[PDB]
Amino acid sequence: RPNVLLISADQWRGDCLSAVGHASVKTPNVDALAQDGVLFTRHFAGTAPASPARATLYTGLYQMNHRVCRNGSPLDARFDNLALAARRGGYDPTLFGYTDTAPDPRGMDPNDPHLTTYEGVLPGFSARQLLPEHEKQWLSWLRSRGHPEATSRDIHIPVGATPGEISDVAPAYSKDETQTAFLAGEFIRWLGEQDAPWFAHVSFLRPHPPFSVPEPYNRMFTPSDGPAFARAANREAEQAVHPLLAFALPLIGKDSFIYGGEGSASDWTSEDLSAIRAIYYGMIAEVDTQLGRIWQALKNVGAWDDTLIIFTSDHAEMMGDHWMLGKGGFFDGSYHVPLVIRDPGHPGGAGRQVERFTSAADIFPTLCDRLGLVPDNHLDGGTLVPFLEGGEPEGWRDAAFWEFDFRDIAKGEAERHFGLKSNACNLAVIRDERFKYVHFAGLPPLLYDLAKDPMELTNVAADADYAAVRLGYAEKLLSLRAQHLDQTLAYTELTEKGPVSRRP
Amino acid sequence: RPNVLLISADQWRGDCLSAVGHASVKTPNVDALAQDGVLFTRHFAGTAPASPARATLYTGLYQMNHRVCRNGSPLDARFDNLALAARRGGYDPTLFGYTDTAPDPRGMDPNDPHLTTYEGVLPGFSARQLLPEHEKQWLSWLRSRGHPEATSRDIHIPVGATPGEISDVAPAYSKDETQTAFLAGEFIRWLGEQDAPWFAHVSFLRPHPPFSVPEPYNRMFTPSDGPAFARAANREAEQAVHPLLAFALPLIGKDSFIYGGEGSASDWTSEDLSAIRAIYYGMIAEVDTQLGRIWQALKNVGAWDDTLIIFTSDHAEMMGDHWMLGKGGFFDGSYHVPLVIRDPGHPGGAGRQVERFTSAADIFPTLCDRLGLVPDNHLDGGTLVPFLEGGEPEGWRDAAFWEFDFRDIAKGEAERHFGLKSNACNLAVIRDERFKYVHFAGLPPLLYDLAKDPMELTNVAADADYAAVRLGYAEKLLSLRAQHLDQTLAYTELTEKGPVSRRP
Ligand SMILES: [Cl-]
Ligand SMILES: [Cl-]
Ligand SMILES: [Mg+2]
Ligand SMILES: [Mg+2]
Repeated sequence: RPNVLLISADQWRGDCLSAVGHASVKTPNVDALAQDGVLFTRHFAGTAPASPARATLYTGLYQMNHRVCRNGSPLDARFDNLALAARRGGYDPTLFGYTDTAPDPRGMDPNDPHLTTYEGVLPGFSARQLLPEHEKQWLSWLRSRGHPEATSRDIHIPVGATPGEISDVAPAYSKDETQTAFLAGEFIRWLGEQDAPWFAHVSFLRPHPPFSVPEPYNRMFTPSDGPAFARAANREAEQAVHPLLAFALPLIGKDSFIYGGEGSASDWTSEDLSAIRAIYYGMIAEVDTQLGRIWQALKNVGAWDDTLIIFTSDHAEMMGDHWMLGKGGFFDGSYHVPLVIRDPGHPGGAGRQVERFTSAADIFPTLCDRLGLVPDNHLDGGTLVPFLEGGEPEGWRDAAFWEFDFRDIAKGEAERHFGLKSNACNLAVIRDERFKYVHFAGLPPLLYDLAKDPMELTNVAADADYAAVRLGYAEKLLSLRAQHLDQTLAYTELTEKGPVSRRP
Repeated sequence: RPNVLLISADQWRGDCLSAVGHASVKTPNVDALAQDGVLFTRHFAGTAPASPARATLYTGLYQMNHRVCRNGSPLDARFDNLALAARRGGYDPTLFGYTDTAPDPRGMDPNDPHLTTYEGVLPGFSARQLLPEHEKQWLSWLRSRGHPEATSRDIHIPVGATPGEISDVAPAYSKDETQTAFLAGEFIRWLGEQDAPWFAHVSFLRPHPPFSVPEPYNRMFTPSDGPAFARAANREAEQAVHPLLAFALPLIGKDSFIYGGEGSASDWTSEDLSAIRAIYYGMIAEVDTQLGRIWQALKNVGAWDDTLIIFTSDHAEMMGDHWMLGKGGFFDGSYHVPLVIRDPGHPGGAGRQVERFTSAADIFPTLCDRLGLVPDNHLDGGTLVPFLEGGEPEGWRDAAFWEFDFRDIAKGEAERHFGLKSNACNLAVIRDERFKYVHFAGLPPLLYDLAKDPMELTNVAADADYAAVRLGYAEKLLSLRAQHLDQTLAYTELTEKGPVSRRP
């Protein structure tokens, strides 16, 4: 019955929405969706980076169940997902962009090109417009628009600017020529062809790096603007808190954030990071405008009040916090993501803001509930429908839970550095309103008193006065571990009258 | 190349072997196997009751991975096991007795009789002689031996004795007519037909209850004999230690231990339990005799020095300890099991006794190593081959690990009583030489100082002086949970050159 529109925009911070009180950041179209919908203020990714993070999103599972530890980790073919379930509800789930699903290699022919990347399409989606890392479909679209220069990703370098340098200058393409504008247009054309209830997933790359954007967004924000950075006085002191920080922070490269970047991101100053943030803030504004354009096209076709809109991000961005750029680790900056759900079918909950901890694992259970679908296996998340109704679900979680795995199957760098097996190269986070407890399978734990230290700069795990707090969170995490074991078959019992099952 | 003989005898205590220094118990044939083999002194079941315990044994997985929680919990069809692997090594794995495998109901026709019981056969085994709970095959064999009275399981009631009463009188059948004597004979006939390397699993019911045995075993031991019972002064003080004990202990029924038993086992006195133990000790002797008959049969055909023998039990028996009878819970009595491996291929370890912690989860990895087989998925156990070689494996575990789940899918009794969801009706045990830490997903934890309290009667979890010990074991258990997550696909990374994998 309703149309479903799942919109994701990569690497977008949960605190970077004007609707949540950001000083600098301007998100009017997200705000507009939240005015008529439910905004989730404590929404966390299941994990990081893109492939592990998206496996939570699409399967409704914690990394302890989906087992997608890194970009390139296969996702078991046994797992149900929102695309496959959508089809059991009579929809044809359609993709615009990417899912970053490494397929299950088992049984697949060794010569199959699908075995060579993590940039595969999630089973169940029908691809209308694909757009991988190579962006060849966008480049060819630019060529058809009068850009014979659009022959490579080099087109991302701002006009006249030095390759690999932070620049406020706009690239050769316009604001109506970004990958965002391209994908939105492709969605809008497809939307025009619809004559029945539709299911679409639009996956925008931006505000994910390279950090370059056309006019006006490039200069829309001043480097001096923006909130304080949640960081230690210096990089050395920051890294001294935990072995993982000492290992990971020096390895962050410039190439990952600026097109043509060379060397360590450690060579960028507080000023350089502030300049990057100004561009990032503009990039968020560019995606927001495109969302407005999507809202209008929905109204124009008369879909607006028949469409369940879910806007979110896979994982977020550190953006200078803790002298870091990118995703991964255990800090809030990398995991706290936006979530705005506009359900015209539940007007009761319109205008509301939810302060209960929510997970990316909750999206698939929400869709199942709302669309009257039954998942084919255990799910880790819970339905958000009671929050959309304007109420609160019974037995809801009281802390955010997420995981991060830093194993290296291909090169074994982290394993050699730490002197650990690949199965001990991980952490689990339990985070509520007062504390953050990080447990590492093979490194020391971390405990942050968010009341005293909201910036997470003081590890109090070894302080004797926090010993009982540390023990409490360790045992809470132990119950979470035990409760989230796979219940796919464990909720069934074979009796004399045949199988008997329980509903979660 | 070698023959494989996996022998299991249900509900046999690890301390009940004369080779380990038991005062009363007489196990000469197990001792004889151990004299020429490796005996494992700290061997623990992966879990209990029979179906959960056997899933660890056959799949080399901890319950956190196989998810077989209760008798009736399905075992996922995706899992590899010692019988499927044996076929990949050119063997025809043959079964005598039972595996207690509830099949994966998915895709199976709802009218299939296999969906009505947990007493299914493990995939990969070819059944030579089946013997389920109904024992109809043994009853018909008795009829053919001149027992027209053998028309029902009533034949287990001792001659003249009152049904449901502890009796040291022998039943109508002889020592050469037990289920043990029947199955051993069937194995011996099959053994004679072998002309190539063979793979057999002989699964004996005894010393599992009803506690009745023919002459001489019935009176071979005096109730007054036997070691001290590891129990509190009374049942009430026992049950007061933990909510699970207060729930479970009153529910133990007489029918589960004596044929025709009625009412609670709480109505049995210290004397009654000592009488039951005397019969149990005799039942162990009856099984040991049949092992000697098997060892002779192997010598007679010339297989003895070409056969890898693995003798063990699925789980143990409480046998009066903690005022309990049967299996389940968290006490040692229910999980410490025998393990004797005779490998003629490794004479370098013969006569040896191993004191490191071993698991039922280690059997399948051991067979894979020894027989040059590769498992099709992640395994939780480790190869015991380095111990058979006469050495020690590098990076072996410092503590025994086991789990127990008490959910009730069919009736929901435990769930209602405790006010817990089915996913929270479980515990995990971490047990070393000095401490036992039992964490419950939804009940209070337990901490036993085995150095001061080897009988497990004093819970010190709440004592402020043990706070750091409690924290240490909680974080150690957290590390295990993270390391034992499914690595089937997580040890693979999809690269430009295709898949790249790591070996555990
Ligand atoms: Cl600032
Ligand atoms: Cl062979
Ligand atoms: Mg991403
Ligand atoms: Mg058993």
